[PDB]
Amino acid sequence: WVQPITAQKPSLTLWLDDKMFTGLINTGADVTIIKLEDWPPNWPITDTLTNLRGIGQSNNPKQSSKYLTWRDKENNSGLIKPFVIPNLPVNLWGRDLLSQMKIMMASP
Amino acid sequence: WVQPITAQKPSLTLWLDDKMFTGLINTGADVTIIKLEDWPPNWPITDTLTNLRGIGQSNNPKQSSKYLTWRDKENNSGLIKPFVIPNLPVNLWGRDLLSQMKIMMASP
Amino acid sequence: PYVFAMH
Repeated sequence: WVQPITAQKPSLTLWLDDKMFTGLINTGADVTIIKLEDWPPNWPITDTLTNLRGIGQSNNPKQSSKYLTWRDKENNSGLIKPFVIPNLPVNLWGRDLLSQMKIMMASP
Repeated sequence: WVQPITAQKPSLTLWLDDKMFTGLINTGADVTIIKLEDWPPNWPITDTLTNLRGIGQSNNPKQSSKYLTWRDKENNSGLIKPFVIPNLPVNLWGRDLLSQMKIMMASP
Repeated sequence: PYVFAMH
């Protein structure tokens, strides 16, 4: 597939284990973040030592206890262990995921 | 040009007006942000009433008073008005700039 | 505007 970068949010819809998620393509972070409001309550999460550096403020996220199988619409797949944080407006697909999908950025 | 998305920071070096800057390609950012530490002291900045939102929130950040001419190594060019913020680890190229460079995201 | 470089 091909998607231009415009002023609109670059979005991607995929499955993590058995549930469909939509998120924002975020090349700025090497990690993936799922909003707590979208996280299935029966999926275990754990405390981490990672600090996500924000806009003049650092948040300490939970992280998925298990690796999750991601799968896209073309049936490519792999594994990621996303972080889980409240009060985020959208899920954020980071470069850990984007690199497994072998996404390129190209210009004419 | 083509740049794969990997675990390493996807980087871009450009001129803004007459100065060279390196920054992180961040499809997750709506706007471009230059580090205060890198901002030439004679370039005017102005107050804004906007709010930058992500992991936390930065209220009324400063912004370049003037539009800046961006230019890449192939002499493509355009205009951008970045925000200027202290305590940022890297300059951030946002979609306001990336959309002017006609960048696509693609998978094999 | 929204700004997602956390790590």
